[PDB]
Amino acid sequence: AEKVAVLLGGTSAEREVSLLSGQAVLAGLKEAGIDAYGVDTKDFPVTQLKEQGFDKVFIALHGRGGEDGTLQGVLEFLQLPYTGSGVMASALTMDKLRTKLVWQALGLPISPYVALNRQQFETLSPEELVACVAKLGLPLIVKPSHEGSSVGMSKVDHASELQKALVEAFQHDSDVLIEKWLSGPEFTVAILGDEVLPSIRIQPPGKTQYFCPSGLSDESEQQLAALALQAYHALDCSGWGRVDVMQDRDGHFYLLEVNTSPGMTSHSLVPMAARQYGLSFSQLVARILMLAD
Amino acid sequence: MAEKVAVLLGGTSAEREVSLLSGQAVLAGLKEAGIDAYGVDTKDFPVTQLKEQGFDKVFIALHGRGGEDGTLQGVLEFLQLPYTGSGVMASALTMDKLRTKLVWQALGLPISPYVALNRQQFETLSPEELVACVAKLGLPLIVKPSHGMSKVDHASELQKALVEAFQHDSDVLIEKWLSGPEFTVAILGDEVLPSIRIQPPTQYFCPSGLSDESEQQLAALALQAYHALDCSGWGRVDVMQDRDGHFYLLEVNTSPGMTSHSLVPMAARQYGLSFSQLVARILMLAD
Repeated sequence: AEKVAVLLGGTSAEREVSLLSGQAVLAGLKEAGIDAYGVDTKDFPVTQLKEQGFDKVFIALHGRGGEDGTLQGVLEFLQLPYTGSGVMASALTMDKLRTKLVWQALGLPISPYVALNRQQFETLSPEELVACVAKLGLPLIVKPSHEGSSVGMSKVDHASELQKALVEAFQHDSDVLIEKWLSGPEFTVAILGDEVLPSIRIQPPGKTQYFCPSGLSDESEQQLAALALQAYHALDCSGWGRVDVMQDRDGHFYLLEVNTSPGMTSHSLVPMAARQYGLSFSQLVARILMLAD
Repeated sequence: MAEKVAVLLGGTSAEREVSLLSGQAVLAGLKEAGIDAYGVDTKDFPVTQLKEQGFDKVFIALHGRGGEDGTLQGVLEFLQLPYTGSGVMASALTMDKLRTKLVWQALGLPISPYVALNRQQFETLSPEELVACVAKLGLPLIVKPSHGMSKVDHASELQKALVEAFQHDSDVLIEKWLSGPEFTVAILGDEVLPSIRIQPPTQYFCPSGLSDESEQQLAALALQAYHALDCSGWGRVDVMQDRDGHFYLLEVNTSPGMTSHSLVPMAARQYGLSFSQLVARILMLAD
């Protein structure tokens, strides 16, 4: 039967979650009856998947080298069917700035923010950097533009803490965003093929608290689902994904980011939504593979 | 024994022939410049063995599918060979016309009016609804997939142009037909090169023969357009003009031709740089 590669681990900051993601995906597929093998891409070169007898690919990597389009470009070249979003969408989902620009042009909601690159940083004075963000109010969140990890993110409460916050950020990326702070809570929406799965609310503790159903009204889930699907189609995603949305103090949803190769432990957001939906892990996992483009 | 450089050329795309020419030119220009370069014809040599075969650096001189769309860039990133031109995102994004236009619109950049259609809209919206929501553009229209082009002259002709575009992509563009002339603008490192005027009866005037205020705007504009998409290394920006002298962005080519009669070499010469000096700058920018 079809020889399936589960790519796991890799070499990014999320190598550990990835090994776990992959071992799990592998179990699920087996249970579904699929003839799957796990490949640690820090030790086996993805280049050789073809050479090695694999017919299909299940991508379970995270961050640099798995959800950024480069692995995808490799696979398109070997002409191996694989799961998740293609080259353009993957790489796009990693560029938080370009993601906002596409969404804002479609009229989709995003929270106010300015963007700076390294060169304007080292050019503009502290004071001018402040004057430049004055209109976002305070507090702010400083996020480097490509990261997608947690590294580089500061909250900024007072305008004197801004320079420190930016220095910190730019040790990770040429681009950075200064975003207005929102109250939350946060909502995540798993998309599977073209089905939308029940939303999940997540929030700080009094570990991180997250729970399903979200508690949103039926009218609100429909609005949110709709928004999530526009957000995801706006980036040319497909296969499956997770759209993360931030709510504000007035109730309004803002878009955050689309994760195109989501965590898949059993602690993970996508499997939760999938359970609520009436899908076993194995079943969730098999469907993702059934969509391999 | 210095760096062993690969000029990737040929390939199997529609632009194979122009690519053989670009490669030959680049090769000779890098010989002139001292660089120890070799042609690799991607039709015959899998890109994945470039490192196995001992090259240290890559000059991408492929065109179209498999050269300017990101897939190749991802292969090179994984081999961690440095290479010329734009990275995975910019290469891919610039092949998507919709998404390119959208990024420019968010930024305030002028693009040609159009309306976009997605598979979802196409299934749920009735034939007359669809003509309703494009009326604003007038006739004739250009219908094309975001990534199967039809010129539409009539309202009833629209539906079949959609059936047709929707076989090739999930996003379809409908564009108002604009007058021209059109212009192209080479960017290298961060340097804008003279603009070239293009013009059908086909001719290439460089200087473009535009005033200085215009050329400054043009250049100011192309550079913004190019930075918007996270382009790097070098590239070309296309720009159409309307009846009254407005510019509207069209697209960016991330792997332009480098034959002897190609448009980059041409703006380069007017900028005062020989073909060989030119390929050398491109080479030394290889991230």
